[PDB]
Amino acid sequence: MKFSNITIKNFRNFEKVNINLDNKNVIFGMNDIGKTNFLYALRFLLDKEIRKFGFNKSDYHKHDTSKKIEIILTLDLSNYEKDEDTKKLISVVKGARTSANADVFYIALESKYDDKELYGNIILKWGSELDNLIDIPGRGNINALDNVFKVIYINPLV
Amino acid sequence: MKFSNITIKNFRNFEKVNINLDNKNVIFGMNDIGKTNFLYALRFLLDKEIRKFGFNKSDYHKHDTSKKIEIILTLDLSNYEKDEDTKKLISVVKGARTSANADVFYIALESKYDDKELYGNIILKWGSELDNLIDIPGRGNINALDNVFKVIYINPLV
Amino acid sequence: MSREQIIKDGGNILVTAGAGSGKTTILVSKIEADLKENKTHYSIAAVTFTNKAAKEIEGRLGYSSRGNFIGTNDGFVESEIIRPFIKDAFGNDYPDNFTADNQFASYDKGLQVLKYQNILGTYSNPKKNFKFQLALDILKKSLVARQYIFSKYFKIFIDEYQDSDKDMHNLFMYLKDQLKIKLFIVGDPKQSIYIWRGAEPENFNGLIENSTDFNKYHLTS
Amino acid sequence: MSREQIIKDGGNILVTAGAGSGKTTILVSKIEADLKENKTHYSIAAVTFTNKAAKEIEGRLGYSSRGNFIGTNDGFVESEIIRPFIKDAFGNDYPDNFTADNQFASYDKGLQVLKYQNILGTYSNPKKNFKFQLALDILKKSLVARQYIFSKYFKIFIDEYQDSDKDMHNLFMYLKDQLKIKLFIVGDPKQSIYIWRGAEPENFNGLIENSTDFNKYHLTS
Repeated sequence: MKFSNITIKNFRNFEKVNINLDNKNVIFGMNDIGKTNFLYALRFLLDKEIRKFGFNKSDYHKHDTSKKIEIILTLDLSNYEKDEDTKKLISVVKGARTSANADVFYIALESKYDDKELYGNIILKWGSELDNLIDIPGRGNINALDNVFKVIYINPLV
Repeated sequence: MKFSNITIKNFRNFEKVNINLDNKNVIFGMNDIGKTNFLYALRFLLDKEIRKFGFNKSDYHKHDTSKKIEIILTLDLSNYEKDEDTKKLISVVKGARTSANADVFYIALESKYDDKELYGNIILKWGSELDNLIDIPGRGNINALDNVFKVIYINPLV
Repeated sequence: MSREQIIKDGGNILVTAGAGSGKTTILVSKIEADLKENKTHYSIAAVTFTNKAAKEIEGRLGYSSRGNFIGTNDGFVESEIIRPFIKDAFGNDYPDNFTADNQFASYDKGLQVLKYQNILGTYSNPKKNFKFQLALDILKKSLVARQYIFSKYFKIFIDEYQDSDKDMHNLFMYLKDQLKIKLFIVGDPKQSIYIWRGAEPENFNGLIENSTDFNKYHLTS
Repeated sequence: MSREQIIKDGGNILVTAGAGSGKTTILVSKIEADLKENKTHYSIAAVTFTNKAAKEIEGRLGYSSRGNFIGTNDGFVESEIIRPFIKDAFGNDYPDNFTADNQFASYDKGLQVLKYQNILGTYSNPKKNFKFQLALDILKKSLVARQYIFSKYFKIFIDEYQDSDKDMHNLFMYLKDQLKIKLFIVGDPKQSIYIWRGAEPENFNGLIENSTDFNKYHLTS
């Protein structure tokens, strides 16, 4: 029904940032580098064609690959009765929810670097409780989260 | 220890082909299209950077996406005592083997087209018995089969 | 004939069809018509009594990325209601692991077996069902279970309703009334030879002779 | 001191170290040295008696894509020997599902519980072990189990050997002798206060006073 918050840690020039959200969001400022990295973090979390690749050594903050990248998004499911997107989410999620937490949901991203193979693997989790998340199931190249969200990217150039 | 055979069905210009193999293999002929598609099938089975993408509508035989692509490779594990590559394979596989079939192993690829999403998903299986195969486990973008095989591709151009 | 009046009807339907009528053909036609017509995220569930019919319908329908359930009514509860939401209704101690010898004649012993023994229970008396009463108990104690069931399916196809216990009727009617999910029932009144497994023919006949929100058709082909 | 003679030794080793010696430090140092030295596909297994020590060692070592087992000796068998290869030894009817109240006093009833009840068994007498005898039984009946164990690990680290039953000793010695896998044993002879759980201090003392293929060191720091 509603986007609420997003947290980003140890990703590019973000070290620990917490941003409140809504359905419509406008980002502006003079940095022009964090503004693009914000949308890249969103694409990594929700876009399968970007997440299809991994994380490089330059994707870690300060290029220190001994730290973990966390990106966590929060939703509000309060209008299940009046909304049909809440049903679209709830029909793919079954069991990861509890009744005491029937109005909040979490989608998380985690990455730890492999020094031997020089690769950063991305693993996704959801859950209602932030201290108990489980892997999103999937077969092959497809994910259960890919069945819900369609991310359309618009750019005048490229 | 030894490659034995490979079967390819409904993939590009291959309809039903069965080829016996060894460790060293040389392919020659005048077709020049099947010769490249042979190596592409090998890359799809064993290369994660090629399998990372899916199958298009042009990857199906006769462009008939109502048929299933199967690629199956066979190995011989007879020299476990004298070979160290048999141990490299056996240490990642644990349970998919049975004692009655302790000398033969299978690695398979299957794809069925999705007409609504216009995507061909690839799902891998191994097993000792060809009538009982199970999905290769993995987390995120990584597979248990990626821990064993390293595919080096050489081409004078590109 | 009336086979064209069914595909054009959307809602609660009965089909009182005898042996040799072609129940499978009309069921598959209705399923395909419903799937083609609807453009939403919802799915369908087809529940049968044997794995043979389930596999036949699975083969006839084909392949899709839309999540539809085709199988036996015993697998329906295990896959959708019990295994995912058992711990949300009773507690975290109740396990969701099971691979079903250990039958008893009480309901409490069924929970005891499921918990301590970690295997699905059963009943010695074939006139009572443990699966379909536990499923209804879970549905009435878990809000997320009802939410998932409502958000997931928009129609459920049921065949051979004459060979249904009272618990199956209770669960299906709870889904139809409290959750507002459509039903499609097909059955032969004079094929209750399975009464040795606790079948109650009274339910189908009562539905035929008393239901007011059900559309009724008969097939003589 | 002798702490430098251990890191330079590769093979079977004992470390008779008392309380306050720093067993964890030397264990982690040896593990890191072995991992850094070896460039093959093999791994190591660290078996403890508590989850606290397992987590401490896991945190100290760090992160790697190499598959090393760090945990309790009860989880070792379940993860490596029993769950994967139970059906290859006895049959396809024996289940690999379990979530472990239901303890008994016989081995056959333990198998019956595991099969019919679908839950891991136990013993009422603490002087006998069900897990570590079933594991050894499976190892002697499955060729693929032995093959995997040999192909997987090149060294196993064991701590607190004084609190070990006879079944644990039997399994570890089977691995050491029949499968030719190195062992690293650390234990305090005078810390058998856990004898209420069936601990047998005689095994560690016998190894110290009779072993001929074991290198022995003592730590006084």
